[PDB]
Amino acid sequence: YSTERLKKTNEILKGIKLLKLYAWEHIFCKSVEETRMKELSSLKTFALYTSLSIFMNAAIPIAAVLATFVTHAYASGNNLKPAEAFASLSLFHILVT
Amino acid sequence: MLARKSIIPEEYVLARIAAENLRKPRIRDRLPKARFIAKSGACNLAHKNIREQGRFLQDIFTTLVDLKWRHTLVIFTMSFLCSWLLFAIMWWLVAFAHGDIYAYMEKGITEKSGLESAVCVTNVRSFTSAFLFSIEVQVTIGFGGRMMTEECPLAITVLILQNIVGLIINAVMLGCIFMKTAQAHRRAETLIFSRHAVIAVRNGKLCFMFRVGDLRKSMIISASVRIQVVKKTTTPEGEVVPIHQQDIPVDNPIESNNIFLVAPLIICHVIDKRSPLYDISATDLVNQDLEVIVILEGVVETTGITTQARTSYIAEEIQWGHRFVSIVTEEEGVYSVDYSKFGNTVRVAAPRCSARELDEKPSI
Amino acid sequence: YLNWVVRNLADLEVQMGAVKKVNSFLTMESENYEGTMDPSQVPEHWPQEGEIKIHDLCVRYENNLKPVLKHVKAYIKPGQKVGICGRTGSGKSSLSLAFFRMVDIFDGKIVIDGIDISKLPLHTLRSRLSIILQDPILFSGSIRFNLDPECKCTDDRLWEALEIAQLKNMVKSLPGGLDATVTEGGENFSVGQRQLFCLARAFVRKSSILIMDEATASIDMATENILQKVVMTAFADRTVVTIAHRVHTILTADLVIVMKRGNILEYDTPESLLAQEDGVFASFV
Amino acid sequence: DNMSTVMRLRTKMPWKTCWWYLTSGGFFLLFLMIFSKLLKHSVIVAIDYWLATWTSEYSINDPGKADQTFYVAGFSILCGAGIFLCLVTSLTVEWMGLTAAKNLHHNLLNKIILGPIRFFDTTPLGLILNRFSADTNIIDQHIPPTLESLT
Ligand SMILES: CCCCCCCCCCCCCCCCCC(=O)OC[C@H](COP(=O)(O)OC[C@H](N)C(=O)O)OC(=O)CCCCCCCCCCCCCCCCC
Ligand SMILES: COc1ccc(Cl)cc1C(=O)NCCc1ccc(S(=O)(=O)NC(=O)NC2CCCCC2)cc1
Ligand SMILES: Nc1ncnc2c1ncn2[C@@H]1O[C@H](COP(=O)(O)OP(=O)(O)OP(=O)(O)O)[C@@H](O)[C@H]1O
Ligand SMILES: [K+]
Repeated sequence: YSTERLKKTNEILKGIKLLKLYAWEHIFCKSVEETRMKELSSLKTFALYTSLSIFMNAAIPIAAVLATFVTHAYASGNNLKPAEAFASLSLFHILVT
Repeated sequence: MLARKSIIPEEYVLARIAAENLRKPRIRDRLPKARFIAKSGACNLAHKNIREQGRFLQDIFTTLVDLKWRHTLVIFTMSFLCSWLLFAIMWWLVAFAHGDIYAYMEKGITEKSGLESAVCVTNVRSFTSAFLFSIEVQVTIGFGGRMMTEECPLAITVLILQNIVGLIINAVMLGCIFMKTAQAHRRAETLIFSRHAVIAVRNGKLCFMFRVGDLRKSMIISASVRIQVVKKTTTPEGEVVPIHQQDIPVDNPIESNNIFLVAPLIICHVIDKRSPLYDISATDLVNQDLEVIVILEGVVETTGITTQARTSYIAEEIQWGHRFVSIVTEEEGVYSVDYSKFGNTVRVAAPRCSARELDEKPSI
Repeated sequence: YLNWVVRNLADLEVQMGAVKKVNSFLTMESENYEGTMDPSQVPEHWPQEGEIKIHDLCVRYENNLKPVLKHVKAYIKPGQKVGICGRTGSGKSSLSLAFFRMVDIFDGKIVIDGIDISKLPLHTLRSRLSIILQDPILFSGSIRFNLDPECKCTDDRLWEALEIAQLKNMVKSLPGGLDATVTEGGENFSVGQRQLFCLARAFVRKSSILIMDEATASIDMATENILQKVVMTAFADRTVVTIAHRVHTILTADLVIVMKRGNILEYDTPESLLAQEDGVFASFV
Repeated sequence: DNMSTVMRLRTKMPWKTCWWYLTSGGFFLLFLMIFSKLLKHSVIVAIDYWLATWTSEYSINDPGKADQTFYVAGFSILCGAGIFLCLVTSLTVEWMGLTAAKNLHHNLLNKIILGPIRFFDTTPLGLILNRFSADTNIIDQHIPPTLESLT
């Protein structure tokens, strides 16, 4: 849709003089405006999906940490010591990338 | 991280204004013409593929004798300090190995024993003492509270080594200091060169005059002037030498290069037939392959060291049609030189043609 | 994370330097579009007949003295078919510019029906005149809408006749696609289609006031098209200030300016008077 | 030409185009983004703080597995809040970018229309087309992710 809009804009820019004189400044601007609206209604989905990607990349590690720590409580008998918890958080941050 | 890995959007970025309209291609960014000798009187070429002759250990010494006074003092001090330290370590090791450190500790625990019959060096019991003993042997103070006994010959060997090394270092450092004292007037060069060289008219013929002067009070004995033109020339048989140096005579009533330089002087070369600059006109002296070198040589009477001062002029520096204002004007009862008017030039009227053409129709 | 900061900051610097171009563009503005609230709205019947001469036309559309007029006026009478003769001193810059006050009108303008051309909203004024291209200018999309998107009476009444009126394209009436057009191409017959489209646009609006220029070909087929146009466009009294590389404005010249070089002298007139006044320009070619 | 003018403008950021771009989608769509960003980062700090408190408070009393239910509840509620704020921030950033792009393009096209003939004739056509293609692409698909990553 961007290429279509660019072709229309070049067509309304190259032949500019007759357009300005013939009182057709707005007649060949509305077509580009409509194509631009089409472009945004096509780009909204791209923005949605990229935001979803950012969200997942930021959120999956914290959920993994939550599950891996809550699991120990019920799974195991004894209390958890920092020398393992913090090592494991550093390991998760190493593994994410 | 991975900025533009996706690489689809290209091949249709339209031409910029400077691209299509052709305003960018107006570069006008030519590199300057390569000089042969700089304005600062320093030749600047680039010799390459010279077979390296290695180095010699003599080069370190040659550098050592020629150093700034702010480095001679530092190397002086460092050499002496390092020598004292090295031999201090040797003396401390000798004391350790012979069993003198232990002996002194045991007989100073009950210090009433007071036994020092069998020790390599008396009263050396720690490393501080070894350092002080090495200081007293290298500098030859010799207080005598830490003697050298006749007990262990390794100590005598180290003593001989230390005396000889101290003598070597002392002799070398005195030699360096004396050499730097002998070269005490040898500072720098103070020959002043005019900045622009005019091409005036004098006695009906053109010239090529510049100005040269002194700053040092010491006279210059048997001064000599050489002037050369550097250009690429081709023989009729067609051999091209990229940089040919051709010598141009200097005007002098007895045809000699000897200049007597106390007050500033004007050095003229007259444009005759064989002159390289016979066929150059003022309108040609805008873009031209032309570099004129000037070399003045002599001996400063104080030091008696030969000095050579060079300079070079190109087409931009030459001021066709000017002359030099008189720097010298009499004071109340003594000649005077206003050195602020040294390189100042005045403008006068001279023919615009070349001497190539200025003597084919002389009555002009 | 101590590396992402510098890298992303430099990238953002480059991109902001990119948006700076748009920020620069939005600042500039010119060519004021407004209406001076003319009395009675200057009804369309008034700026649809004849024309009015500009008193002391001193157009300053440059930094140097324009060759078109150096305090030089003109005599544009009702039906004063005009012409242009010369190469540089005579041009269509002032004519086209001041046709609808397009390029820097300074000292007066055309007071048609008592109301000036300048004191009119840009829209109506640009839609109440005409001009010729002197170059084929095509477009994309079907030829149905090119003439006008609301020409319901003429286009319906003349389905293929409106295009045919200036020049009868027979297979346009029965084409592969109903009023289909070849985008940005087909310039050969488009040379005449330019005249046909301009005539249609200015005829449905019933304007008839134009300023032509620089016929590129002037071929025999173009001559027949010109004859048809004269039957249609130049049949009305209001005629254009024709210009061309070859001097063919003297067939029905009435009131023009002889501008061989430097300035323009408003002296062109009927055949004998044109030859006497503009003998140099008519004898150059 | 640098002239110590474009030189300084190269050594430092524009800082005024950036502010205009940031405040182009409105003013309540900006402080929302900063608010959500800061809250999410503070929460992500606080969850680690709480994890440290839980880990250190019961390091010694290994036989005594008491007070093992309050800590887990705190950790889980903090994790939920962090996940929600993460979900919020990306959507806010992309909404701001979308609105800013829309407004910029519409204003550019609505101000290019009222352009004098001297502007079009003097200015080469290639420059205008490059401005639309390059600036539209950069301001639509490139600035939001860069800004989000930087922040
Ligand atoms: C591992 C070990 C670590 C070691 C760490 C570093 C140890 C450093 C310790 C000492 C550091 C000293 C450095 C100080 C630098 C100051 C130099 C200062 O003397 O400059 C003064 C000049 C220096 O001329 P130049 O720049 O070298 O150029 C060379 C020459 N002029 C040229 O242009 O070509 O120099 C001169 O011009 C000559 C100076 C002569 C010195 C004076 C001696 C005095 C004798 C005369 C008797 C006077 C009475 C003195 C009594 C004083 C009372 C205490
Ligand atoms: C940064 O990547 C990683 C990060 C993490 C991990 Cl576990 C692996 C990688 C990885 O496998 N990386 C591939 C190697 C790599 C890295 C960085 C970069 S880069 O410097 O960011 N980009 C540029 O250099 N582009 C220039 C300019 C135009 C084209 C020529 C190169 C470029 C290439
Ligand atoms: N009064 C002076 N004292 C020391 N050096 C001088 C003096 N006048 C000229 N020079 C030397 O002349 C060289 C060229 O200087 P510069 O081109 O600035 O001016 P100039 O042609 O010498 O004369 P002026 O300074 O009057 O223009 C410099 O290297 C400078 O050292
Ligand atoms: K003594």
